[PDB]
Amino acid sequence: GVLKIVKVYLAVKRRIQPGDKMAGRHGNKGVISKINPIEDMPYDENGTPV
Amino acid sequence: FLKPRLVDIEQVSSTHAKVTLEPLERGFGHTLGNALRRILLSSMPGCAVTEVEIDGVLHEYSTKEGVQEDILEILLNLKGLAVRVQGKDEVILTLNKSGIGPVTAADITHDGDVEIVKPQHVICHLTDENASISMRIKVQRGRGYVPASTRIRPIGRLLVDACYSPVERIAYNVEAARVEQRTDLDKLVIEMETNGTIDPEEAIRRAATILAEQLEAFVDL
Amino acid sequence: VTEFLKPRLVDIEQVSSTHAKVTLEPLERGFGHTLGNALRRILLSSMPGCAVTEV
Repeated sequence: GVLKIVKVYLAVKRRIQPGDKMAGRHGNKGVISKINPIEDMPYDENGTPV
Repeated sequence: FLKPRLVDIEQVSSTHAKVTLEPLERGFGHTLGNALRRILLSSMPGCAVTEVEIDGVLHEYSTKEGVQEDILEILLNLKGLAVRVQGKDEVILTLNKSGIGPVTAADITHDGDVEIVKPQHVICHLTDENASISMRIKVQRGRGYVPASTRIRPIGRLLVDACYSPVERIAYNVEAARVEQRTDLDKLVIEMETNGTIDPEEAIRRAATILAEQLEAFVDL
Repeated sequence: VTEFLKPRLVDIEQVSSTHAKVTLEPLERGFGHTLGNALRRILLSSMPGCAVTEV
């Protein structure tokens, strides 16, 4: 009972935002809380922000 | 209060160079250090690409023939193209590579003003002498990070993410310089790590300029 | 490229002449801290001012 089927493939680009569930491998499940500006991130002596 | 002044811009490399201020009063060392580091990492005029136009590719998830890399990660490479402008605020760069061989950034048909600083930054690997990539790369100014979506049109346009952040790693390290005869003049250094598109001296100049301008919110001139 | 929003002492709701509360208009993110911490270091660190030192 169907003549011709058209299938359309949307391809979104989802990235990190405050609320995406995200975990390490050792069952340390967490959720993103705030996309912290790179300056706010604590930096070590060399200045590489974690 | 002795004022700080630029005394060394030692160009340890083209990618990064430390900038040192000879005098700084007790306490102001870490103050100026943190202020400069924060204002540099946050806001510095960048030049990263904003819009590419492949020749025969419609959407960014297509795969041109001949290129050893799909278009998406070609864009991913492009968003870190270390380029700088001098006279314009937006420019469209044309690329026409042909024949087998990686497409180094030097292949970009640059002008006298827009000059790339990493002519070895590979974009894509052409794997056929009868295949030729052709890109109309649009390069703009700006500051901070601007994604593809939050910037308010034809099919061929591929809205790449924006990364207007010439600096990649800033780290100040106060020291102790025995200036004249007064001790406690903590010499300050800035082990900044740009992407080769901003002069470290001029970087510090503009960062201090914006710090003063925003600090002039509550003070007279 | 260099246009940055600047507040003008938007709220200066001083409670008593020995305790005020200055609240600026929105500033670009990463600048509220870079100004608050800078002024905090300046103020808790060094200003001209007389005080007792010994007796």
